Amino acid sequence: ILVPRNTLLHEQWCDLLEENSVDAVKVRSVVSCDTDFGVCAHCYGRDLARGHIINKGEAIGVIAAQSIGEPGTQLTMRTFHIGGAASRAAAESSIQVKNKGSIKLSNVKSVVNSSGKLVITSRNTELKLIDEFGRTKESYKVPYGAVLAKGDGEQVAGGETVANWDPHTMPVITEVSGFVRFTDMIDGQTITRQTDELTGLSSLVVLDSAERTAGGKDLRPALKIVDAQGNDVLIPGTDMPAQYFLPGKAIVQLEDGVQISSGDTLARIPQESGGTKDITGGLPRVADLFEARRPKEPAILAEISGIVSFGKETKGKRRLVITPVDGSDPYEEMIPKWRQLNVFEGERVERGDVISDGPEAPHDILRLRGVHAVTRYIVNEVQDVYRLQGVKINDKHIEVIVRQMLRKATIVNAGSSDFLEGEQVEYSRVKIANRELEANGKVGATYSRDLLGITKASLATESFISAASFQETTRVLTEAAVAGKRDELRGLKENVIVGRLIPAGTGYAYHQDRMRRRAAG
Amino acid sequence: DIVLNPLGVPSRMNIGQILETHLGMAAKGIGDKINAMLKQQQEVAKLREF
Amino acid sequence: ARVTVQDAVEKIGNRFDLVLVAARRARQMQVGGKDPLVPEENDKTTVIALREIEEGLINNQILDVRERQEQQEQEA
Amino acid sequence: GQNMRVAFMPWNGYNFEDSILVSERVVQEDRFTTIHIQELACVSRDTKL
Amino acid sequence: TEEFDAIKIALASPDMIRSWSFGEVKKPETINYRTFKP
Amino acid sequence: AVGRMKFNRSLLREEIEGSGILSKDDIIDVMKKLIDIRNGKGEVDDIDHL
Amino acid sequence: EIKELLKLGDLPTSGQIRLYDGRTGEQFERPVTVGYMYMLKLNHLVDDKMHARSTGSYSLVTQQPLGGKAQFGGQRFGEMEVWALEAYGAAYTLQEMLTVKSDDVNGRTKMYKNIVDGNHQMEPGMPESFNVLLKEIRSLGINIELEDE
Amino acid sequence: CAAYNADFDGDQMAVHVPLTLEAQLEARALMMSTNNILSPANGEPIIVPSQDVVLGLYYMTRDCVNAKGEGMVLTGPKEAERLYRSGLASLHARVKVRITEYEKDANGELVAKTSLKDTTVGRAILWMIVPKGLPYSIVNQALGKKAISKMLNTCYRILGLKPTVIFADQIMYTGFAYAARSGASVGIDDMVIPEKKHEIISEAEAEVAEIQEQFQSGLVTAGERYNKVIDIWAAANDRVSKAMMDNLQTETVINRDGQEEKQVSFNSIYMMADSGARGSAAQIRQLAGMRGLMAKPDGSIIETPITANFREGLNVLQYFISTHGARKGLADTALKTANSGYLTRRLVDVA
Amino acid sequence: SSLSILAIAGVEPYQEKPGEEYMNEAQLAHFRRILEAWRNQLRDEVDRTVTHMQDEAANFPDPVDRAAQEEEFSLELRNRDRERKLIKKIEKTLKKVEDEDFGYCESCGVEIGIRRLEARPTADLCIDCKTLAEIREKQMAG
Ligand SMILES: Nc1nc2c(ncn2[C@@H]2O[C@H](COP(=O)(O)OP(=O)(O)O)[C@@H](OP(=O)(O)OP(=O)(O)O)[C@H]2O)c(=O)[nH]1
Ligand SMILES: Nc1nc2c(ncn2[C@@H]2O[C@H](COP(=O)(O)OP(=O)(O)O)[C@@H](OP(=O)(O)OP(=O)(O)O)[C@H]2O)c(=O)[nH]1
Ligand SMILES: [Mg+2]
Ligand SMILES: [Zn+2]
Ligand SMILES: [Zn+2]
Repeated sequence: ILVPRNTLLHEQWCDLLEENSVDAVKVRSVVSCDTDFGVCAHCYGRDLARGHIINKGEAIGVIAAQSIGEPGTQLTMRTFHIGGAASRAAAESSIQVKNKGSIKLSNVKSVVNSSGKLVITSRNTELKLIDEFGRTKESYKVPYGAVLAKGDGEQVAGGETVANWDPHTMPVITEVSGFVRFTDMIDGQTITRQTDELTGLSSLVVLDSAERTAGGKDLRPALKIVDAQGNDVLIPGTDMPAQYFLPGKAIVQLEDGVQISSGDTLARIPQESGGTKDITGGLPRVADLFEARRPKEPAILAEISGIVSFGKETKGKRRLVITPVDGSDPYEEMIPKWRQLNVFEGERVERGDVISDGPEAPHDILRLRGVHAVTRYIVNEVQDVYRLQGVKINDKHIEVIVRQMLRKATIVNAGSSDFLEGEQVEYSRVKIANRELEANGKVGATYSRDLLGITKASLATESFISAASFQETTRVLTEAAVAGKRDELRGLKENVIVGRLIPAGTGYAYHQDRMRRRAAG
Repeated sequence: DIVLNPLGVPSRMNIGQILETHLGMAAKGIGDKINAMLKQQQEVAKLREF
Repeated sequence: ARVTVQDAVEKIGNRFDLVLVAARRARQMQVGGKDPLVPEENDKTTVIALREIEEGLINNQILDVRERQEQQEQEA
Repeated sequence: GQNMRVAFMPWNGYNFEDSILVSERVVQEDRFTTIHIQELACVSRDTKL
Repeated sequence: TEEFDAIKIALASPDMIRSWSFGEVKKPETINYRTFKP
Repeated sequence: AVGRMKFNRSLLREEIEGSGILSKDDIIDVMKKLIDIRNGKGEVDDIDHL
Repeated sequence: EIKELLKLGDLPTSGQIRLYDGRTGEQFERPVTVGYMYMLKLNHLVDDKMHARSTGSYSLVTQQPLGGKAQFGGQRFGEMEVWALEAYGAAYTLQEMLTVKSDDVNGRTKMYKNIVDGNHQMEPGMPESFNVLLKEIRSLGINIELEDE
Repeated sequence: CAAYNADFDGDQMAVHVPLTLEAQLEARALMMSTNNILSPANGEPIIVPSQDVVLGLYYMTRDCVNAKGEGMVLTGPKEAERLYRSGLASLHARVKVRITEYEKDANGELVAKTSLKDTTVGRAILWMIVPKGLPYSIVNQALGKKAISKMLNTCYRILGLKPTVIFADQIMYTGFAYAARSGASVGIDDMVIPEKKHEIISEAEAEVAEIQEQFQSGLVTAGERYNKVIDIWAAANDRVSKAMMDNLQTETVINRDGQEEKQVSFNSIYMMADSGARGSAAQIRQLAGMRGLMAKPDGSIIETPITANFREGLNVLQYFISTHGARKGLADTALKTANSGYLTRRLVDVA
Repeated sequence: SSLSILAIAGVEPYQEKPGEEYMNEAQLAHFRRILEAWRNQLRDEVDRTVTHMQDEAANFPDPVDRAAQEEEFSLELRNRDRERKLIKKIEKTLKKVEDEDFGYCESCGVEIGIRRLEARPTADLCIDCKTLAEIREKQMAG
């Protein structure tokens, strides 16, 4: 141990942390802070006009808002789309190690081929580089199907090509050996014979329902991997008999009758995937990012885990059915045609893996991946805009904002609420603590977080005098008058309006005193 | 008479004031030369010629 | 100490109830119930109270303890 | 206006920003002294008192 | 000066409206135009 | 007279001065020119011109 | 042409001359540009812009101090300034600024007397604008009462 | 002023008086100028020198190939200053000086290390100010805007606030003093038109002629002609800009005892640029280079460029186009600020 | 002259041999080299721009020079946007070259001249169809 549990990290601790080669540090963030009705000193930290740990009472909300608002005039008043993305990967095929380090694979399950290469069949694979003293110098993302040259552990010299693959090509990879057997692979019914001479080339197109004749609508053509004896050979270590549902345009090079070695590419399928990350920036993009506007055609994710499969063919949205191996099967989601799919039918996806390419809506990130993922995404995404113009802001402010956006949840279980009401997470958390400390569950109640754009979040204020101060006065006044709502003021702007002591800073003690004098003798 | 900050020229791309200063200095130089030739009261001819 | 209040915050780490302590002391000085504990430099009672806080001679504990002491003395 | 002898140079940060330094010689001669003629009105009405 | 908190909002009942008011304003006249007394 | 001058100029008529009120031939020619520009035998005008 | 005309005057053709620092007498390095430029005195005269107000006339309905120059004036802390003060822990300055300094009648008079007497205390009261607000909302069919517990 | 974003061109400020005793304390403790030097956004200092100071320090610390008192050995910084003020040595001239720096090596103890460094006269005179805890290395360099800000930062990190405030004030005073003693100004001949401007312009025009010839041959419709011409003009503009800057920066070919050498020039405008006081390469370009291509209202880029510079004189058309661009920017600025305010307000309302 | 698009790369104009077939390995390689050089140059220019933009941006206290410093940025970003739009066209042309379907008009099967491809390597149509389409476009637009 070089750093005891929660210690404020001042410059000298950081220097010590640098002399070693620590890579990743868990830091308490304001978003995950547990205290209701404010935050805790520790989760926030020091950074201010002074040097010290935050002192109890300072109004961090308006500090963060002020810091995020003062800049925003260096930024151009448009939405310049330079879209260059200068530093690419030099090419699209081969990887280029920058510094001599150990090669280390993250999140993959490779399949050694016949020459003995670890052909990767995982979509979420990363290939990092460990330096002399245990640190990640280089990091690269290798897509599905890339043959490797050097595997895991062996040291790669400076500028050695460690991976290679055809960009515009998603390979279908066999895991086990034996003869390829054709299933529903009829000539004319499901495929179109375009054949070459001796060397065995083809341009077979697996036609969808529209281009298939009237009989081949439901016929799922497949490539069965059987052995010499007949029984379906199982993928190594798993019981699934590999039934590769050849998607549209599966150019089957290795025809029926050629003993495939374990790891040979089954059929070339052309995919002209866009290889550039157009940079976006300027002010309005920030406003839109902070307003959590559902983006344009959003990319899609998986909801539950389990082997995916297709469903009712070509009605105007092709079906995707995720069936959980253990849990209940029945989650079918319709999907538009223009979406390109990353996974084959007979594949085992995990919940929240990428299924389509494009931009993810923060709402999906929150729902599937959870809080820390959405907060990291927002923070990084805005911070990229702000650094693009060279305006430095510390992340903590953006983080407090993100916390304000997640203020609300929606209850799906029951026990004391209305079973569907959008309710503040604080009331739910206190009632859950109460119930669980008491003997009775009631039930319950399970909730899910929701993300609101800063405007709506503002509109969801409790005290009505603030909302009347900045919202359509008539509406809030009318609703609060009918509801008989009772304002304890509890806030800053309320007290301003009444001309008494704001509960922040020098006056917190006063209000703290009053709190003890209330509900007392 | 007046002491003006130079750092205002290059970033404010108004360079005309500098040429204005030069040409005005030259004009006052002429004016001085005439004042000098008059204070000595040389002659009509010489002032006229200049 | 009318330049940097850093030593008072080193004495009292809240940096806010500091101003309340200094206000209590300086108002105890204005309405002449007490006298300055530091030789005045023609200063007003604000920076006098800051100077008293920063040297550790006065804080919240000395104000409350000495206040109840003088109160119980004045009871007679 | 009027034409003055200017020198472009920093003089102990008294012209730090776009501010301008000026010599007593110009004020001595009264060459930037303006005359302003202001109007004042006193009106005597008849109240009911 | 009272020490208060919790500001309450509700529809005013007609008997409350009578309660606050001290008198009924029956005629639209404002002032005497001769002597500007109300 | 200016309005009429501009109106007749837009529809390519030699006649400069008209009767103030809209003759119905005017409206018909207007719709003809509108469907012409909709077909593409003309340019759209900008209200920026001086 | 400027070079030519400057030569006709017998002046340095580069238009810079060395200057001596009038305080110390030392020469300046790197000769400096001198010459005549035509300057103007604009209508923004400090004589008019300077303005201060301690106490003066107040407004009829909302008992705020009048804004302007003919009447003494009295600048105005807006929401942005409020936010600035809130950013600090500065609660008492905000409190006075909001009530005793503008809208609280009793508070402002009591503070005048306290200042004259050489005592520095305060008595905030209710801002008059808020009282007006109560009366204005109550003018509708909306009951807004200050509760107690 | 940097904190206020204030400029002295008739901008006004308001002054309020805190009345109560508690208000006085809150103002003096939390709100006092000296207590808030660090920006609330990031930890770095706000009060860094702005423009004139930085110019003065740049001039004072900068080194020169040859001057008065080359290679003299001085017993300390005070003697360096005595040498400069007597006129027996130029304010910047390479010299060997004995200096005693202090180090926070122990548990907060100062340990004096005292040895001979190779520095400028100016750098020693500046070293006089620096408080004890700082390593000499800090001032030994060019000392521009970046370096000066880093200097202040380290002073803050090692000693604390009190000394950093005093050091900032000292830096201001010294910078102003030596900026005034330098006497830097801006003459018409200080902005040198690169010798090779018209050469590159003639090349670009020959290329446009070739592209016109290859149009008449019928390999490109008008659109390709427009795009291609615009691209060649952009490339020519960047090349001329870079050539002018090359001419400008290192042109002082000053001679040592015998053979000659070349160095970072003392061209007043160039120092004003490089110190980070005002101006960037682009503005120097537009004064001494060709002010590139310009855009009409609609966003479309006019094919023919200006090729003129403000040192030279523009003509009617070129000025007109510049009006297009200028007024477009000027009209956009107002709206932009008025909407950034709104964004900030709806961002403060939530938190 | 070192200012065209063949200049960016160190290549000099090709020269079809007497009995040279149209699309051979060498021509396709040539065009790939040309496009790759052009692209890499454009992206390095974008990197320059971004470094400049990141260094300069500051808060000016005068509203009539903030506009001055934000009226050159608008033009710069305009040029950068245009070149970004051309990077997608170059990418697509690189896809046609890799697919070995490069050099012919998309409307009519006629092959596009070699000299025109050395002129504007991203050409998609022949001069005739290009002109007709440009007229139809300009007419349907205005
Ligand atoms: N910015 C700056 N400040 C300087 C400089 N030189 C001295 N000071 C500070 O100004 C104050 C000097 O005030 P005094 O000497 O007591 O005389 P005074 O009656 O006018 O206040 C001191 O701070 P103090 O209020 O007395 O602090 P403390 O020592 O009482 O805690 C001193 O530290 C300087 O060069 N620059
Ligand atoms: N630097 C550069 N950019 C090119 C070049 N060629 C095309 N572009 C940009 O890419 C855009 C795509 O042009 P296209 O739609 O393919 O039309 P095109 O066939 O005539 O090239 C162009 O639209 P555009 O309408 O012409 O842009 P704009 O006029 O709206 O600014 C232009 O902005 C080029 O050779 N060099
Ligand atoms: Mg101004
Ligand atoms: Zn916490
Ligand atoms: Zn064609």
